[PDB]
Amino acid sequence: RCTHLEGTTRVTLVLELGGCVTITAEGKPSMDVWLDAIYQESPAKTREYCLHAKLSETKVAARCPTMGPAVLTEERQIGTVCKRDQSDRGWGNHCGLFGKGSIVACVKAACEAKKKATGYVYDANKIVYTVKVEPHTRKTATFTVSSEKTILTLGEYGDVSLLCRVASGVDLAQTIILELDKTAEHLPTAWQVHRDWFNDLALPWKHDGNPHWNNAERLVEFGAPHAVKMDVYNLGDQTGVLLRALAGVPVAHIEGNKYHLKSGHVTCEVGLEKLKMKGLTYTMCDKSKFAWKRTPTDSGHDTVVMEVTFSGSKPCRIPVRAVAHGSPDVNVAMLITPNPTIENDGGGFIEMQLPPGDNIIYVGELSHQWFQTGSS
Amino acid sequence: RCTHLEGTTRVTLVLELGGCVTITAEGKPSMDVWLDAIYQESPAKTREYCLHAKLSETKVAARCPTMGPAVLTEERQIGTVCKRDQSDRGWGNHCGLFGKGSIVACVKAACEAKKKATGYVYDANKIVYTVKVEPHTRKTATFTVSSEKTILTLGEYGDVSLLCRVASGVDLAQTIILELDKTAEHLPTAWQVHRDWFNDLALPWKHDGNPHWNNAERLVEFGAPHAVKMDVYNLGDQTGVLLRALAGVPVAHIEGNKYHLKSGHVTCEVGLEKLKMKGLTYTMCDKSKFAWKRTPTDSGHDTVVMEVTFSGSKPCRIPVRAVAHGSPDVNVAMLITPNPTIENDGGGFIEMQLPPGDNIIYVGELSHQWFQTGSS
Repeated sequence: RCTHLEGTTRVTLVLELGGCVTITAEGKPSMDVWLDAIYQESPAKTREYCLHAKLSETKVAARCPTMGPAVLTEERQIGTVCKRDQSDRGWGNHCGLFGKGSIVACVKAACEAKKKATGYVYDANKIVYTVKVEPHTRKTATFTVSSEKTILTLGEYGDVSLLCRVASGVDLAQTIILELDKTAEHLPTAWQVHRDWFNDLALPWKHDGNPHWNNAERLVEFGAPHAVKMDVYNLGDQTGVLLRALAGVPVAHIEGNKYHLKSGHVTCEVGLEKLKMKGLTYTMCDKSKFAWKRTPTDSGHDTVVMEVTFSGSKPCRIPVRAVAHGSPDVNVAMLITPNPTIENDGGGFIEMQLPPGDNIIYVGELSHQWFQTGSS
Repeated sequence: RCTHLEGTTRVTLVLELGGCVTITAEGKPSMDVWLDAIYQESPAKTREYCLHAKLSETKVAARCPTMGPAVLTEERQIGTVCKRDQSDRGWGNHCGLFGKGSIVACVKAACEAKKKATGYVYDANKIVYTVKVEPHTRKTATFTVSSEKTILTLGEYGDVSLLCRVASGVDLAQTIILELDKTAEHLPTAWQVHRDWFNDLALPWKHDGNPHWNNAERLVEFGAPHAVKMDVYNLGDQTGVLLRALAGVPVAHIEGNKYHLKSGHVTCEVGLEKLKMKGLTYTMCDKSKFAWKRTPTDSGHDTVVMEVTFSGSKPCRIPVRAVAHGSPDVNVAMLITPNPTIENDGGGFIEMQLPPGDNIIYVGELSHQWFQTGSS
């Protein structure tokens, strides 16, 4: 989704992620600046939620309705879920006093492999921004909060200054990359969610490395007790629940160590007074020896694009122009490619804006017509 | 949860499932009637929902923004999920006309093994009821809608007539047993849910045997397309979702072919004029040669229970009585065990109601005191 930005010597841009900006000044080469990616490498873990429990064999203890308290070894340990209630005992048991007794049911909870959900948070002091200037509608500039000014030496075009204010997006406090462990299936991984949401999840969690699990009763549920017994059940794989919650929330991307934001912008102050044209020593190309490689067609982003073959004298400068019907002697071609030059290796593609109506585009002598639709 | 039902010759009962009813008439032996189970063997399947999808390798086709329609072999087949939209093509592709193109992404959907959820429905004409009379606070009587009257020959006690009106519970139209396939874990199976709910589930389903799956887009979701590609994702195992929905809904029980209801009642017209006592030819036991096997203790269900050892002449009839303090010569023992007789094999357990206050219970000469708490 490019945006054009037609001269003075300084420009201010808001480069949003996934956004192209073709800046073009009178008498200067046009160039494409676009915030490529905002990332942080190996951020800090906050929590690891468990999407699927894994329960040991249940241990149940129980005693009579007046004296005996029920005790177990899974009691007073770490990493177990326990519960205790009525038991409705009597003489059918070996519990001679009729009445309501004491139970306890305990299960050692653990988390099954590859069923973690890890949450990573962002430190602004450690985030990197990529800007990537390129000519005629490539070099990369890395920015941090701590370094936000860089001079790019665009080969044989000149020098471009970039002072890119790091405008943090969602407050990097609020932001969490949610990464699932790579289940063998083909399902998404690493959404970008809000911290206040991520911490408010009804799933067993812990801290990175902590050998035991917190709030494991959220995936374990017990049954009614029968005088010596009480059933314990697992609530099964929660991956479906989480994917339901994460419906439509966009998937953030990860290149190994690099964790990406899918939000945020950067405000760059592009200084373009040190850059030069492609070259004006060139003699004009033979006005006749052209042909169309590709007809003038819509750029899609409101300009007109085309490519031409030149079967004559190599490096030279192209005589591009356009006319509006009725005034054949005024030029209406507003070239986005400012000085199209056909070169040794090849190339020589032309882009221009045209006023609405019928126009005739002349590349030397090669003519072709275009209808630039009215504003819409 | 027994209920006592203290004479005439006919009784009407509402026996609810999980409910004991101790019917006792003057001069007749007391007996326990209880609806044991309501079931139907191998009922009809309605639907099989899929809790976890299983997607083939995606096939993606795409063509240019003016002419080419996108087609595939997974199109015009059965058991696939497909979708098609914009594609934003141009010259970076091999798609020379700039503009928005045509896509299609198709995946063969199947259901993973042991991830079915089957729904069984009840035909009233095929449901069986069990009633199970037994003496002194065992024989089984089977009832259907089509046969609802049976004479039980309680050995040496007599004959009991049972006319049990089959009062269908939840309209067996509305009722569905939900059975999960036996996942290796220890998790519940076979809830009893309502049909209007069971059919309103956002899961892929089919009919018993149907080789392909309906509405498989409910577990499959696609991504944004990039000019030749468009990602397809699985929503993972839904077992967690269903167990969340089924939180607290009681688990119905299954004995192989037998599927159980956990609701419903039966209205039985117990006829008890053909049953006789344990035996009154017996000479009274030696009023002295007794001892307590188990002290008079609360029945829990508002009566008093006890057991006695007799070290003397075998089969005989026990002289049980009770007195309220202040009137030592009136009998207040309201025996639920009407004619306690100590027998050869053993036994001879006594149950009685007592008026509130201090009472003294006399088994022959063996005395023991009891405090029957006031009404509460």
